[PDB]
Amino acid sequence: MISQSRYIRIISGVGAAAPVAGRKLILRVMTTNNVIPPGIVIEFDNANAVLSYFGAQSEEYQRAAAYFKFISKSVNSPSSISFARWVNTAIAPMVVGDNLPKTIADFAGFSAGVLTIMVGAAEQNITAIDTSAATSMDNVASIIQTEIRKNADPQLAQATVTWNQNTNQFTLVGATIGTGVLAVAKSADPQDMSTALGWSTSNVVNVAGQSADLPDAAVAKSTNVSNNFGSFLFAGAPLDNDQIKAVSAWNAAQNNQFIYTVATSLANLGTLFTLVNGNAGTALNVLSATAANDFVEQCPSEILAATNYDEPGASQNYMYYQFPGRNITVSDDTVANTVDKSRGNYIGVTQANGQQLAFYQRGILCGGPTDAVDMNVYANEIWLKSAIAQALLDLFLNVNAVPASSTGEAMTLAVLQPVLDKATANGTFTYGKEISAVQQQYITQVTGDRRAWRQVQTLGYWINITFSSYTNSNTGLTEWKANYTLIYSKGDAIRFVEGSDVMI
Amino acid sequence: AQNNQFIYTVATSLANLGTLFTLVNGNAGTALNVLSATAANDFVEQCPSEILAATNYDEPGASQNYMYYQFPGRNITVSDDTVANTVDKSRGNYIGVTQANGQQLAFYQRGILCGGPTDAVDMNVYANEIWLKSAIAQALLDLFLNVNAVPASSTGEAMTLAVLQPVLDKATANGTFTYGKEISAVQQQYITQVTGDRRAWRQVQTLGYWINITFSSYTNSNTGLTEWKANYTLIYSKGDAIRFVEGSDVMI
Amino acid sequence: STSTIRTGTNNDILLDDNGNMVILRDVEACAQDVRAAMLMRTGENIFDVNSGVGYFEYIFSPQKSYDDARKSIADAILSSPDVTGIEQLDIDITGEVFGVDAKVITIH
Amino acid sequence: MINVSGFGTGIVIVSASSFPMGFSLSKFADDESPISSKELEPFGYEMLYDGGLFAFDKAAPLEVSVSVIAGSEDDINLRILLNSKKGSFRFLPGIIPDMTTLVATLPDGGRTVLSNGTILKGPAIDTIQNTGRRKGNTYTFVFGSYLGAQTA
Amino acid sequence: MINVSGFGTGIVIVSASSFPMGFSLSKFADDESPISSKELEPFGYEMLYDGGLFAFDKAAPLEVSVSVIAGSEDDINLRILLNSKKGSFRFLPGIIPDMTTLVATLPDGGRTVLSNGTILKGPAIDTIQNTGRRKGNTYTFVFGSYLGAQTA
Repeated sequence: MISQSRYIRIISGVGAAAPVAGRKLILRVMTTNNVIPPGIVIEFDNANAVLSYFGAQSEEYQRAAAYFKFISKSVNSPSSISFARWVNTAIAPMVVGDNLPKTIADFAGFSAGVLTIMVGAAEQNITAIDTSAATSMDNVASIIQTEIRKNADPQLAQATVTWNQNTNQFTLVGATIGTGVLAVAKSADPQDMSTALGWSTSNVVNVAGQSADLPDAAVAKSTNVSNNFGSFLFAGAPLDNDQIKAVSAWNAAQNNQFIYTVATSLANLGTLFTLVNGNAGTALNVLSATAANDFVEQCPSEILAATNYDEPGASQNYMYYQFPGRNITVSDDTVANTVDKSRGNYIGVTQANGQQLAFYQRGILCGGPTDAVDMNVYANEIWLKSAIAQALLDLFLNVNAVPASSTGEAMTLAVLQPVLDKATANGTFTYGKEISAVQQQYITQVTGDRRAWRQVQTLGYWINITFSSYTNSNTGLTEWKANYTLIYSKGDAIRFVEGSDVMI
Repeated sequence: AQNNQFIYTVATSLANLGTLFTLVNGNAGTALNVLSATAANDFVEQCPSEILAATNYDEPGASQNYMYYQFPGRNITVSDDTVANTVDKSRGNYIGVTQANGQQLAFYQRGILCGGPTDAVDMNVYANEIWLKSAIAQALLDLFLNVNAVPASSTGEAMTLAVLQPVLDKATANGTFTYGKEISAVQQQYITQVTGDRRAWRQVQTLGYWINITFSSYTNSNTGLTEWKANYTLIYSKGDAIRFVEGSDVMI
Repeated sequence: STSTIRTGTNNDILLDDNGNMVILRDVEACAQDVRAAMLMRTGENIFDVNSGVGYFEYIFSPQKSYDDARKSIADAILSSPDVTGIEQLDIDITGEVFGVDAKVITIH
Repeated sequence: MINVSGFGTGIVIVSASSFPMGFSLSKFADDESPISSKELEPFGYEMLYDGGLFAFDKAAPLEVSVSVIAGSEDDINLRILLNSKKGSFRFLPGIIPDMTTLVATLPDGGRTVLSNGTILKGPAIDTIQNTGRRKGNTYTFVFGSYLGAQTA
Repeated sequence: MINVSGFGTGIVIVSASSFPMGFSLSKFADDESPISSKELEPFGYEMLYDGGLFAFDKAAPLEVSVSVIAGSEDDINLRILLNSKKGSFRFLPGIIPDMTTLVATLPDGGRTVLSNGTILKGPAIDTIQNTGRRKGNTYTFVFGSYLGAQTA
């Protein structure tokens, strides 16, 4: 008798709900599971969704469970996660197109005239398939498989089919590996399965057969699909030294965009540090051989994804957080010194008598002398670059033209002002630190102006705008470009304490 | 053919709406009401007329919604969501029950009118326009009656604007004008197209109205002679009434 | 501290797969309670008149101020067993919709 | 090439009871400023002990001064307005009895309207300076409802 | 030789809500000072009873005044900015409604940015001198934070 909902609607919802618009600093996992198509990335907002999609036995549920149940000093949670697939072996072409719970065994009464159409190297049609029995979906899959086997075209000669129960979709897999493309098209015949079945209907994922690829190429392709994440890693078996070195080099090719986290054994640190000396953006973590992995390498990613940059005082430290679930690795002073000289991260125990407490200590990160070493600075630069880029693109998209005159310079400064104010609010910019003589010389060398060090000392930053002209490579023509330079005092976190006491 | 002068109210059964709406699609100024076949007529179609005649325009806060009024005498017609959706798509009015329980309470459902895209659809806007037109005409006739001559210069048209001023004061105190409304890009372009002046939408957003006066020359059809006429344009932000309430809640 | 029985998006008892009613603990019970209280509207409660939300007298009807509706909603959100104080209230009122947004504070 | 001359300006003043139809101003004095206003100051600010800034809104009137040649009929009309008394005639709620509306036209075409206000102060008898010339009378108005109309 | 000429300067003003993209000032009046300001007093002092001196820190605002030719586009833009009322719309916590930012470019190349402030007083209608022309409208701002960048 008419619903009060159509007049009044309250959504309610549990507390600690914070809508966010901007780049998400969320974890991304590269896996070798067969369920995930190669060219598509997926996201989840809860561990229950991950369980529904994958299942308890799969270790990805373990990773998601560990990832999600984290609380920072200010009460926050990652609230998101990303997944993508890496292919390490040549694969046959395949198709998949279902996500909604269409399968309630409606194949009954559809036995007459099944006219599904497959499009590939040669157009071919499928004979009528009996489905009125509809005993079980696996039986249906076997029936369609046999009907496909009745064909002689070699990629469909040894074709297979599969049904998953957690997620509802049908998969077709060809025979030949590494080459070939398949497609499916609906027909004018109303008595068809392709319309009712997932594929050939609206959003359907299609896969092209292709050889195995190096991991760096896989992550590059994943970024090309979408780059809204941070601090990716590789799941499953440990990678080889050469592959890790290549991935680190590729990450260093991007100029301070993501964080590469790996897990390695204690005895293996000597090899990696020599290989991956420099090449900033890579984090090394110590893994315990005796016990279970406990997924130590996720810690920096969880810490990074937990923080938010809209609220004041966002800058955090990585030196003292406690993870009760994880397992202790090192307990000796000399061992800690050796690992520190090798520039690694770990969890060190102290006391263990009466009480017991350990924390993920080293917030340091491997890299060259020029680039930032500590991690909080790295994260702050990531956020800052994202914000500046977004502001500049907004300026270009709103104003009709930006003249190459002083007024254009004024417009650019006016647009950049709010981002700088927010940065000062967060804590990425800091004020009051003293400047050494060599630092003063460095600053005066970078920017031609003297006395800028006074403003970077007091206010915390210094910016300039300059426009010039240039010629591009693709076309012989010339355009006008704008050059800006930004210098600021990096944020810092308390790490060590000095004290003194005298009685008079 | 008349322009925002009256309201035409009719009564019909929901079986007849499917054909009647197509015939009278557009043609702003008419109201469609649903009549019950089983019971007595109870004169359902008089409700918009009663509501319109009840209100007065001299006192402040006069504009009122039409979709929440209870008529105990009348009889209930529809009690389902699907039929309500069909009737709404057919642009009809009715008294629908939402309780059917220990206490009973229904109300006139929608205050919409059939008409073209350009003309106002809600009833309250229609009534406000009627009153505004009447007041403007009365003021201008008083101007002509009480003045020996209105010169075709700046001073005369300033006199005209000064004479109109109290009417707009009464209107903005009444509730037919609205201030603080948001403006979309398409609406801003439409306003700038209607009147040659840019930055009038600022005036419409702040005060709620914008007026201009201009006098020109023309010739009438009845006699070959020429005469001087004044052209004025008025743009205002229409009033609104609450229809749907949407809320949210967060524990922290 | 309080507790209640879980209900679905429509205000009916929702049963799990096993077939057992669930007694929700705090916090979530606060959310369900505050939603139900905000949906109550005045005059329906026998044995206690003048409790609820005066929709037809303060919101739907034409009004002069709109402050009184804010007062009524603020009172309705209170009187819950665990609600302590109200942090935000918005009352947007844009176009046809009457926007409402709120965040509450609980001991737990 | 921007023209800022004040030649050709005209003002029409209409009242509620004294002049239900209103009159016109065309004879503006020479030695005094024909029309002038004080500064509209509708915002304020306060300092916090932290060192920050805070801004708010406060009520602000609007004052206008008009000067005419002594002995003209416009001076007589303004004298009638000045001499009329609020306590006289009838009253009806919330109108500031005998509300006066002013409309001014710029030579270019710019126009402005002011309402919810009344005459405030002015002279009673003419004055003679040492040169033997009657001074230009000046009158002051106040307005509460600035209608922000500046149409071209 | 030091070139202290002011010709060729420009002003850009950005508002949080009313003018999200901002506009530019180019027509500066002639009879009145184009850009003016008051002194800054961020320090104070107090005397001790032994004859010494003590110096402390004080909170001080910054006031700026600009003037433009009446009837230009900049004048009406500033009029809109003045007539905008802070009662409407909303704001992020501790931000002040309509945080207006000003950027001024000197002819040689140096410039300055001012933020955390708003307009607070201006004219409402035009004033006419006895000479027969219109005064240059002047507006006053206030700011809480500033900067300096005098290199180009």
